[PDB]
Amino acid sequence: MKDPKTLLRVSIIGTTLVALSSFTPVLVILLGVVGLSALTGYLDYVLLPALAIFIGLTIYAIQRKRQADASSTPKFNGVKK
Repeated sequence: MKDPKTLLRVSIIGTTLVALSSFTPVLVILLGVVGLSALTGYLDYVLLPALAIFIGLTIYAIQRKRQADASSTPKFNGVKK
């Protein structure tokens, strides 16, 4: 009887935004790595640490692909804060 239509609507709206802000931030790490490489001059590796990212990210979609229906985090899985 509560009919939490708009109540549930706020999660998708706020819940859709995490992934948007959480997907771009990776690109920043590479430049910093390169920046830090100036110190250790290991920027040569970059190609390798990037393999980890492609392996890590490509895998991540798939986890979201099965959950894609779920979209938001499972109701059972949550924290106090």
